Amino acid sequence: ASDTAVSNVVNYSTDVIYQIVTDRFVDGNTSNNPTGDLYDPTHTSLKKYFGGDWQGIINKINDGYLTGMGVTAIWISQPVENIYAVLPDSTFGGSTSYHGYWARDFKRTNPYFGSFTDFQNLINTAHAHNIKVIIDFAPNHTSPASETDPTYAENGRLYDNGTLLGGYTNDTNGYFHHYGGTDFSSYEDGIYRNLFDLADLNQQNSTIDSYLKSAIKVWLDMGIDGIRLDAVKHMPFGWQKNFMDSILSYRPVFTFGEWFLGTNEIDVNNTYFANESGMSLLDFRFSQKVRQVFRDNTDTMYGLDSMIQSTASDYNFINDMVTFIDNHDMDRFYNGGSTRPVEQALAFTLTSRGVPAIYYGTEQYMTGNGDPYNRAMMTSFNTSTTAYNVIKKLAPLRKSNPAIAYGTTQQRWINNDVYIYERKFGNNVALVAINRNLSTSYNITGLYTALPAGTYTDVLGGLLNGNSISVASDGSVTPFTLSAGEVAVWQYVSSSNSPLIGHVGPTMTKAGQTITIDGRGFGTTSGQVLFGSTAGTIVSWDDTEVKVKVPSVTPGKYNISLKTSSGATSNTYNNINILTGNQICVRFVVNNASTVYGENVYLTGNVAELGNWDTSKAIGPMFNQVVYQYPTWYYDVSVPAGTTIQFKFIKKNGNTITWEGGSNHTYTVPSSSTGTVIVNWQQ
Ligand SMILES: OC[C@H]1O[C@H](O[C@H]2[C@H](O)[C@@H](O)[C@@H](O[C@H]3[C@H](O)[C@@H](O)[C@@H](O)O[C@@H]3CO)O[C@@H]2CO)[C@H](O)[C@@H](O)[C@@H]1O
Ligand SMILES: [Ca+2]
Ligand SMILES: [Ca+2]
Repeated sequence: ASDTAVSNVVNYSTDVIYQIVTDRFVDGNTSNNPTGDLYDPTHTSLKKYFGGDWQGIINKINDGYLTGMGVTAIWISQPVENIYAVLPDSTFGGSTSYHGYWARDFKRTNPYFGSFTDFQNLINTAHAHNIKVIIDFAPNHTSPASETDPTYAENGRLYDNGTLLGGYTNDTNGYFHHYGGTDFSSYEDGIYRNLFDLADLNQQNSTIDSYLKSAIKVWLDMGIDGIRLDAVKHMPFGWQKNFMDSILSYRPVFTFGEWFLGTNEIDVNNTYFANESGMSLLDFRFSQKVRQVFRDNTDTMYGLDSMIQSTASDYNFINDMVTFIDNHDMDRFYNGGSTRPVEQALAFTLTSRGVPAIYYGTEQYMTGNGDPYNRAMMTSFNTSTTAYNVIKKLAPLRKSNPAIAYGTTQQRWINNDVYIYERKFGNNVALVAINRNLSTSYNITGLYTALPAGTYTDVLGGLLNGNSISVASDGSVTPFTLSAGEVAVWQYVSSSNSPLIGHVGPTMTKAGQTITIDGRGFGTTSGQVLFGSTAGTIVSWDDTEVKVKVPSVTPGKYNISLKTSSGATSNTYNNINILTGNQICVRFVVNNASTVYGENVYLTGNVAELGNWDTSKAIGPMFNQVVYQYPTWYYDVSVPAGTTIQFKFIKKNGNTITWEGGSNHTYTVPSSSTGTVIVNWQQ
């Protein structure tokens, strides 16, 4: 099998995701439509059900709309059962669960979308057409509730395959967080507090932890090829890391979370998450910058490049970052005026690092500022749009040009309006020229490239006013004019490659598991995969793909390297996280840990999951507000189940490290349910 295989659910670098808002796409079956207040046949009441269903998607697949576009994957709304109540709205006079973000039963389907049967047809049909199916998943909450008024909505009631677990009011079981609502003041504030009025789930609760894990297996069993975790910014890192392990242990599938970042916003917690959570993230830094440059004009091409560079240093796995120019939460990219800007944003995105995602209707020039104006019904299905063709032409490149899929990014020419970058993966190359100026042409001189000597034509076929170029023996390019709004794409696909690792998934494993190595020039005869210096067991060997079983090495981060049967050594793919064992979520609590100003408390310990006594990699700074109040600190950490750990807390400020006194604390991590440890600061 090849990395481009639809069966390659662990890699998305060569794919193109098409984000669909189920209800607003296509009503393939009217018989399943809602009745009364819920439904709106007219499609004018933006907060009501329109009738979009899985059958409608199936139709768009079978009819060639999506396929003809070059889309290799689809990301649909949460398939789980939603509340049935019609919330009050002043503007739209009615607010429903049309979006599927108000869960009611994570073990059942949304009757309006279809049945498990209709879901299967979707999965199957999609697969038969070589399209991967991604689903939205929001384990952070249920629905909008009011502790005071159990008469509001459905009180955020949670069901387990029909049987009620509990509501928001009278939550004797402690399934929810009754800490009020978040104001985004702090990281901890937005975790243990309500996201708006949504009933916050207490994943620390054994029942909830188990429920959520089993709930996901239901869908994994349905044949899904990916998951989009909702509000990963509103749940504890520890629990999420532990949740990921359960998924990857059951059946690995590409997973990416939603960590909202504003304009010019950079969050260290966000970076750490993407680097340790065991899941990928939506590239908000990318998305927000692209809009600044191509849409709102609040930054230059210089800002775009710096984003490309800073991004590449922060993220350990940039090839996994899910890019995009807009979404159901943002104002539609197209905001009137010229359509050139969108196309340039699409082309840039399609040829840039990571995994591109396209919001439904982008190719239709759909407009709409703010929710729910940005969630209008599918306008038209015209395949003539310049935007529709852009995707059609560029999408496939991700499969044909490994440089576009896993290659690096390097600037070759840049001014305030012009950006000429180059994607390189060995000998394979891709050169893209963009001129944001819709009225100014530029004379390009002094340009150099890795493109072999010769004459290159535009892959876009002049679609965006692009043309051909000539590269000299010294990689120099003949001076040319970059007309206004021009977009050109030149490439060179090598005929022969050396061992080159482009991708590795998953990035979070355990000894005995199987990882998939994607790249080029591995050979047809089995070679050797090494986790540092320790060789693994080959499960399958191909020129572009290698499946290997993780060796029983010391749990920790490892660097992957390949070795063809001919002795040729590949490049290394670093920071593969090898855990100690099955993860479990344990809450650490330490009392009487008073500190000075600017001093925080951290957790260090016996295992890799605990940093292995490395104070620089200590867990924290620990929390001290919501659940527990200072001087008592706490934190949700993922640890190896059934393991006896030795730990100790420390205080860190910036230039000082105060360890806890006495002997190390000892604890045996549970095997099933979640756990909690409470200790007192040793002097
Ligand atoms: O040869 C010395 C010089 O070479 C390298 O410079 C290259 C730039 O890195 C590259 O950006 C490009 O420069 C263009 C600028 O992007 C643009 O602002 C405008 O000024 O046109 C320039 C083209 O001349 O090309 C040059 C090479 O031609 C290298 O990076 C430098 O450190 C070094 O000084
Ligand atoms: Ca319908
Ligand atoms: Ca939460």
